[PDB]
Amino acid sequence: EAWCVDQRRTLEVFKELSKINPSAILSAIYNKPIAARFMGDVLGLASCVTINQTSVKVLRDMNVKESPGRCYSRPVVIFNFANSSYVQYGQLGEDNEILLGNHRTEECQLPSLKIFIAGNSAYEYVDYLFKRMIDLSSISTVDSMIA
Amino acid sequence: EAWCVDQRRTLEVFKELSKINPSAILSAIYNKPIAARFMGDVLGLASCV
Amino acid sequence: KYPYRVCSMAQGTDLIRFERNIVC
Ligand SMILES: *[C@@H]1O[C@H](CO)[C@@H](O)[C@H](O)[C@H]1NC(C)=O
Ligand SMILES: [Mg+2]
Repeated sequence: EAWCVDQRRTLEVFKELSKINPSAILSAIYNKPIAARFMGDVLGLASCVTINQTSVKVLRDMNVKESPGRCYSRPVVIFNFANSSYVQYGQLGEDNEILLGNHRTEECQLPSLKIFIAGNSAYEYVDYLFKRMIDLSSISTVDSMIA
Repeated sequence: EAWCVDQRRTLEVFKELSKINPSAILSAIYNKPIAARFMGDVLGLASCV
Repeated sequence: KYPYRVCSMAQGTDLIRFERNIVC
């Protein structure tokens, strides 16, 4: 009895964060990885295309030209579909999604320090400029399981 | 069985609100009061005075 | 308890990340 109540209200947290990042909450429910886009009261589905993999390249400046103070919230990227060789400009979404035209930018606050994981390497950006590769295994990971 | 599933998806709500106010979600998990700052995909720790 | 604090990141380390680490 008490169970379906944890269940019933924690539905309403799902509906809530769906309004923010529907990809995540939907995937969490149905377990599939599933991309999804927010639209109003009604959240549509959207399907993916896997690109060249190698190569994808991470550009070292996260400032936009022009101008300051307009800065990308995520590192910008150049990738290829394949078979093909048209060089495109995505923007490193999380969990290896490359972002078409919705460029998360986000206006220049100093001083920053964010680090972004793409594939299996972490890229530390100190002041919207790149600084160093970061050891992905150095970063301890929150285990949370109430067992 | 059904338990670890409330557990598994409500991990993904934690990861989500960590992106907003990591201090809170982290403290909620580990029970300590713990300050923390958002940085990218990777959320650093920070200590108080 | 919850004193009047000011919190910052001292050294470079240390950082925690999330990942999908529980599997049913
Ligand atoms: C795309 O991937 C193919 C497969 O390995 C590779 O031969 C090609 O050079 C890649 N293109 C670029 C621009 O890296
Ligand atoms: Mg629950």
